[PDB]
Amino acid sequence: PEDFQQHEQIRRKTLKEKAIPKDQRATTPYMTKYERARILGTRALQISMNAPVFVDLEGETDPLRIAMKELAEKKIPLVIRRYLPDGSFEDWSVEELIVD
Amino acid sequence: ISKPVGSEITSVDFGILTAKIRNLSAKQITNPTVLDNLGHPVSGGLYDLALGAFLRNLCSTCGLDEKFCPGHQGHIELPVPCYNPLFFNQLYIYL
Amino acid sequence: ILSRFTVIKPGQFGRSKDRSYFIDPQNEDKILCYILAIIMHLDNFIVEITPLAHELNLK
Amino acid sequence: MMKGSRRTGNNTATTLNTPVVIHATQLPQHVSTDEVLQFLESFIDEKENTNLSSSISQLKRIQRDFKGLP
Amino acid sequence: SAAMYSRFVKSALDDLDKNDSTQIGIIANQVALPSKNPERINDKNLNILLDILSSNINRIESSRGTFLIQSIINFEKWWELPPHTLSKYIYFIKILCSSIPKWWQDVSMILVSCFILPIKQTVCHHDMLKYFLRMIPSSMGFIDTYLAKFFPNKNDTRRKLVNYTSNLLKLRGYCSELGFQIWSLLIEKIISIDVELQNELDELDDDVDDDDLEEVDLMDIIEGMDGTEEYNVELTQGIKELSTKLDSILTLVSTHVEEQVTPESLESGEGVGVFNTLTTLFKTHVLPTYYTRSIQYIMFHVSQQQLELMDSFLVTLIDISFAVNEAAEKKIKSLQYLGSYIARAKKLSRTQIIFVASYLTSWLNRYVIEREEEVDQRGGMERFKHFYAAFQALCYIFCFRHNIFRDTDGNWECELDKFFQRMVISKFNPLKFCNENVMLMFARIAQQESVAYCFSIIENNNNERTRQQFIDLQSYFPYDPLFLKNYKILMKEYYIEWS
Amino acid sequence: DRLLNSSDYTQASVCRECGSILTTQQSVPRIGSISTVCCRRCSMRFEDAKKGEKIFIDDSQIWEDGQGNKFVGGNETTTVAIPFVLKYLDSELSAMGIRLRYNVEPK
Amino acid sequence: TLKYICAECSSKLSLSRTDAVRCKDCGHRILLKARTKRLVQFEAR
Amino acid sequence: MYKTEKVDLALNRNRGDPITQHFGFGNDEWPKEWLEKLDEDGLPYIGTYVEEGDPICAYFDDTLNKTKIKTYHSSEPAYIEEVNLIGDESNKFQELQTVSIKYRIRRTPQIGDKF
Amino acid sequence: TTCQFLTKAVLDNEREQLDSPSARIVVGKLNNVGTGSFDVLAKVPNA
Amino acid sequence: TFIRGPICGTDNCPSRLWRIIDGRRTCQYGHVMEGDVEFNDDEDLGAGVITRRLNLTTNATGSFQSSQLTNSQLLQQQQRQSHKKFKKLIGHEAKLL
Amino acid sequence: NLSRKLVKADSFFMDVLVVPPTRFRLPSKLGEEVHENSQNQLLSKVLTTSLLIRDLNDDLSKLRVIFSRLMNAFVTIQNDVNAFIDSTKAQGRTSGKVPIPGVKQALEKKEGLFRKHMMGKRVNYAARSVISPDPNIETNEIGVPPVFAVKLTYPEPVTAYNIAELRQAVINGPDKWPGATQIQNEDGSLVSLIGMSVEQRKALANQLLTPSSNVSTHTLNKKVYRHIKNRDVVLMNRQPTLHKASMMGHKVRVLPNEKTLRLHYANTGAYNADFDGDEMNMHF
Amino acid sequence: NENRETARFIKKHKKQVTNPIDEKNGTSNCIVRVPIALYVSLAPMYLENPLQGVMKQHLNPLVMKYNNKVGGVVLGYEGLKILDADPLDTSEKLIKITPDTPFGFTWCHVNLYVWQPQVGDVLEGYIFIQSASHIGLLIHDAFNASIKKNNIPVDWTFVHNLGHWVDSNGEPIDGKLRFTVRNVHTTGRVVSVDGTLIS
Ligand SMILES: [Zn+2]
Ligand SMILES: [Zn+2]
Ligand SMILES: [Zn+2]
Ligand SMILES: [Zn+2]
Repeated sequence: PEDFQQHEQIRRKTLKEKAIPKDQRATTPYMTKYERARILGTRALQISMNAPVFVDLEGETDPLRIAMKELAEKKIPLVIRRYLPDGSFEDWSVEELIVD
Repeated sequence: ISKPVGSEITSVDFGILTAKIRNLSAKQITNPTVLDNLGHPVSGGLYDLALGAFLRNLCSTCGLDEKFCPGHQGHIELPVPCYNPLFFNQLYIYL
Repeated sequence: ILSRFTVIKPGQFGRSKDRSYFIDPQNEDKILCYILAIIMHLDNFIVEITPLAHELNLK
Repeated sequence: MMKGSRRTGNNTATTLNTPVVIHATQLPQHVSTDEVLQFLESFIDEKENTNLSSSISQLKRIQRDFKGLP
Repeated sequence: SAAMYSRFVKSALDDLDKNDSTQIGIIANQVALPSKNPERINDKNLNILLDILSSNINRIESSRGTFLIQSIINFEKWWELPPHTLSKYIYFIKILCSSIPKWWQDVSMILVSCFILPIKQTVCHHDMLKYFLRMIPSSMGFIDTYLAKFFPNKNDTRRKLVNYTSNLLKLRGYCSELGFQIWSLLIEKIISIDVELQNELDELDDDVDDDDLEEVDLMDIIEGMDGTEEYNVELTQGIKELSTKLDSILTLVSTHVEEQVTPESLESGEGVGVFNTLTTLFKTHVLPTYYTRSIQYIMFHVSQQQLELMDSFLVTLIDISFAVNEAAEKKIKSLQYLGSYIARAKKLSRTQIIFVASYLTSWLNRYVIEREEEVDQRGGMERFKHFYAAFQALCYIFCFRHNIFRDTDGNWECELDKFFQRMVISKFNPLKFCNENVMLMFARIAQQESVAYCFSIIENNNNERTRQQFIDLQSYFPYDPLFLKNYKILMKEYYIEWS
Repeated sequence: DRLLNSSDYTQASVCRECGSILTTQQSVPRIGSISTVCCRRCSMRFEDAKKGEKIFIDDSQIWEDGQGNKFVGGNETTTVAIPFVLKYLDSELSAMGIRLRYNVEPK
Repeated sequence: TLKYICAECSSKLSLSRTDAVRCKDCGHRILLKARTKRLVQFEAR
Repeated sequence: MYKTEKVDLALNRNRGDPITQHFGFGNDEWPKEWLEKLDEDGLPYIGTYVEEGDPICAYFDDTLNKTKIKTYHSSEPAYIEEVNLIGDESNKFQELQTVSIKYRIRRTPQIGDKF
Repeated sequence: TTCQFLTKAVLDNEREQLDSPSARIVVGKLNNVGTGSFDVLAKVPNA
Repeated sequence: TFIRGPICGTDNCPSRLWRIIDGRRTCQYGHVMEGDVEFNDDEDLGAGVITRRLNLTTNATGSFQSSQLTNSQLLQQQQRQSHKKFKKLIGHEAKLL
Repeated sequence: NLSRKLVKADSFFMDVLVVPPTRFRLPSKLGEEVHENSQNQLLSKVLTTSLLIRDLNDDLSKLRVIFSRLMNAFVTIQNDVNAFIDSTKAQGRTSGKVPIPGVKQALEKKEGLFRKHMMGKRVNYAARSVISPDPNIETNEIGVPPVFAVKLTYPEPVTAYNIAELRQAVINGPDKWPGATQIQNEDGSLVSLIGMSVEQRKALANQLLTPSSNVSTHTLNKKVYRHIKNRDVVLMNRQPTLHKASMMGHKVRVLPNEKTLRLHYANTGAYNADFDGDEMNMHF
Repeated sequence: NENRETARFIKKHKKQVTNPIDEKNGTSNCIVRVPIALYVSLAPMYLENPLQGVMKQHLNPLVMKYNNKVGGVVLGYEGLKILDADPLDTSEKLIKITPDTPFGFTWCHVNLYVWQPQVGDVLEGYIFIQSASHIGLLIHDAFNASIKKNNIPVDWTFVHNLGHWVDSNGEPIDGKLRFTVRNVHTTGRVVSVDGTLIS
């Protein structure tokens, strides 16, 4: 009980030291063609499990063509966590990235 | 995709099993012949039914059939401690 | 007699409630091994074969 | 056999039904009858604004227990 | 003998002092015989056995003394004992499962599995089982899982299905805390039998002069069966093999729900709770099915018993088919459901038929404000599916209810001779897009009431004219003439016919 | 997809304490219980109950096998997603005397 | 009347059970099965 | 494309092992509709169209008292061309246990054939 | 020379960090090159 | 087409099963048996050495079901001496004959 | 070393062996003859020589020449456990055509384990056939034959937008091409549609959105394994895969009247393929 | 050697907080509040309402059932709080979606009120039956208990009529009975408290 409380406290401190804040982040402001191919993959994989959809789907039965419609309207509620190779990371919402 | 996994493996440690593999397996194997007449697996043999279900018989360890038993490990008691041939060059240096 | 000379079928069913055996041909000598052992002893090791073979109704 | 499939349904503990790990984060600190009765008055009221009805029916006996009398 | 074995089973009970467990399995193997062998324990030797096990319980709770406790619970046909033993065997289970609240894991597995037996056989099963749902309170949970684990198949015999649901409805009336998980288990496992009958439906069944078969008429020998039983498939599922199942199961539900609704329970009792656990079960289970006759008759029967219920069902049904929060195509089947409930339910007053026709015109009176000016914009003729299914839901009323709206003064109710004139001649032509036979019959009966002057506009369709799933929701009427002849007898007082 | 999900995707049982796949076992239950998942080399046999007044067992740590024994402990197992050949690799490495300790993150 | 054909002397041969598979004019062991009047259908394509 | 198959039964005995499984059908049991593909001796009518799963011979064994068949264990539809009854040379009194059966898989020039 | 390197790793008591793509296909972990070089996190609205 | 097997789950019926996708033995009514396999083993006499030849039939993919005695061998050892007729055992009925 | 263990010399020797589970030591079979496994012949011979040294362990309890067979037993109790793990680390008897492989020979080759069944697995949902040309399909397309189009399936979870198309797939069933082969219930139980008739499919397509009674699986929804369609995609593969453009991703375009995979000429320089009888692998 | 060997085994089995006898009533207090942490799986249908999803999937099937980790019967929960994966409180938290599946796993804190009976404690409950072998009871109208014969005092006799009871003074005992707790049994899906009457 004390050995877990002093263990969660380490873990939330380690992950606090690795979070780069939003003003210090210095990676590319574009969506890097793998982020695009996984956002559309993960969003289409959530839509097919009856997640709430934020677009007027006009009879589209492919889940992947629905998620390509939400990426065009910046309605996807996902966050890219870009890892730097020490383990530290930067959070980028899909709304603020730039689509090629 | 409707059966998610929670816990996940992130690092693998190599080691050496000690003398107390005997603790994880009280199903020693003595009889070298694997079957007898009437097609049955003989007890204390290499196809013993405490190593996993076999020949339409339930497992003596899991209590489960052939489709759902993971299978289990037994051990052969060496009477004299032979050396492991992987680590033989790395004891002949220390010798 | 049937426990020493013959064969009861394996498992746990046909041995305690209701017995089930089969007269195998490999124990048709062994039953007659001790039938003829008593008759030999009744005449003090002088066996009269042909009147016994009409009595035992065999060849 | 069939019972090897019934115990897959008798267990029925997936990672959707059950949490992966549970850890107590502090020590269990005891409460008073004035705090149990204050909680059960609020826990039953929250769920009654499915499942859980077979459970709440066992809590109302305990709510009847700490103050009332059969 | 009977005084001699009393010192035998006490001597077998003495396996705790020196811990040998000698005569445990010998007694336990004689009590584990079937009813087809007269060599089992009899009514005299069992009371020798049972009363020693009821006078002490400490000298049985061993891991080796556990074995005979199985065969006393697995003592089959125990509901057929004489009352010197039956009223004493029940007393043993009531002390085993209360001294040790661990065998109700395994005793309630038996009592629920023995719900194949009828009501006249399970009078003593439930009266034990009602006792432990109050004495063992933490058994509301895992007995719910037993009632789904032991419900029979879709295609077992009828004796297992009609008498499980008969014993299951018995368990509802004495355990209202379960309640919802009773009806969810029924209605979902009636759809399995139900939906396999409309696609089969071609010809009327033979009305055989024998309606019921027979009255009450009353070893393992296992081999190594692993080979073939090939080319003996007989996979030819019958007509009456599922029509008579849907008769006897679903008549029995309507019988049990008619008993449990009454105006004296709708005032301060639990008869409201029977209704709401079917209404939420209606809008979640049956309403998203496709092509389902013969299960919306359950809500049809129940929402016809009292007038307050139809004041809490029709207002529920309008809130489905007109809310924006609902789905794109749940707002058409429910309009298709609304038109066929008003036009076939008998026990309603005028003030409820009017208030449907009040809103079903007032929604169409609001329709002139916005959704009639989008005809000129470039789009398909099927953006307004919500409109055509609403107009079908009102023209199917007049084809059946055309004499309720006749008043004594000689008018109509909010211009019934005038409002349909404007809606038909308008800029949508609903004489074409809706189902034909529901619309061909509206004009003919309005021709006999001198309202429709639009029989060339019907002929102006051969040159005036996602379409298949718009036909298919309109050729579906939830309250068609039923095919089940045993269950129609219940509904003949409740169901308006064609005429 | 190609080298895991469409070839040999199996969900195995891994003890979080010793980190092993092969030495887990679904327990033969006592008749009034449910067959749970238990590890074998973390498990101590129930006769080892050697002796704050006493150190008695919480009655849900004890499980049995089909031979008939009893074992205290051996819980704290979880389910991970491995290829099945990893389960066969670990049996080929035990036969050389080599164990693979898996470190599984939710602890 | 079911028949076979000897592979050597081409003599038609009904072969009952509990008979050795031999010709009965010569003694030839290999013995080939004839075809009888039986319907099979084809498309002429 | 002609293609043969050796339906043998004597592969699973010893020198003194008696004849376990015969040819032809049995009695006191009736798996029907094998008589469309097969003749009274448990061998196919030659000239018969077959597909996968179709019976190719019927052998009645005596350690089951059951008329078992074995199926056409290939997925292209053939025609039975020849059925040869192989006799026995080691003695003069055993029943038939080897049948070599020849198929005729017709092969028109489909798309994808090298010329 | 699989068991030659295995000898050098077992004597080392070497923790494999499971980061190379030849070690992630063995344990069945997602590869860290390309679309496995980041994480997708979903943003839930309610507290 | 089917083969005899155990009873299917889901409270199906006493059923007999049938492999359909070569590894999923369904029941008669189409319920795939959960956790079924149909194993095999690969060969591309010769091509290696022969340990022994223990004779099993192995139609249950691993486990074997046939090739055992004292089940129908019970009625096989006592039938052959009573199957053939004309035994020349005929002691007094032959005078009648 | 955070666990502060001890390096002990017993770790170099072998006190016990461990027997692998029976599933990993099943008997072999070829044709109609079952044989004993490789891992029992090397592993019984340790256990007979363990027995034979206990047979001779009684020959000092009642008590030269017997120590010339005792010391002979220690060399061959070593040479059997040596031949259990390796097989090149033994001596053997004769030319036994490269004798019985140990547990190192199962790992170290091109074949074996670590390169044949970890880097090189065989896959489900894959088809190969001879390729044929087509200039009428697109450049980013493949022509799937109708033979492959009624076999390869995709698990499509049924939701409120694909219910109109997945009902039509179950009605067509696993023979007519825009169809489906089996459905998956919310408890994971599969229901195969192959033996069923046109009535057991229509009366099971109508139950794709019916919620189950169970509350543990109230999240999930059914999965209809529809056939491959023109909106599906496919990895295609020419077999010597010397660079990453030899394994590209095509869009399916299902054709009638064929048995050959069918390709466009823009792709045939990428895969280094020509239409002389080459086969390509189609992964789905 | 063994002084710091079994300490990692004995302290695995010693329960943490002992139940006190309180308010000069003699009865112990077994309802306790423990804060815990979970690792649960939010599903995509509850991706808009995350707190309803963690309650309905993982917390509601946990009430009135014995949990091994808290060591008791979980009554209810209070103060569910999802830990954000963004160490920036706020409404727009975010969880981490697994790569293979569309689900998300996350940490949560919650306070569980559990019922914690232990040995040597005092529990008073109604007697619901009593027979010629035991005294059967409830506890708090929900929890089954029993007192068997070998822990019934010798000065108490079972008068027979079902049957009433005779104490050491010739009195029928009522439903409400005070007794001292023996081994609490767990292994079923029913929590059983075996008890004693002797001191
Ligand atoms: Zn097992
Ligand atoms: Zn472990
Ligand atoms: Zn001839
Ligand atoms: Zn089934």
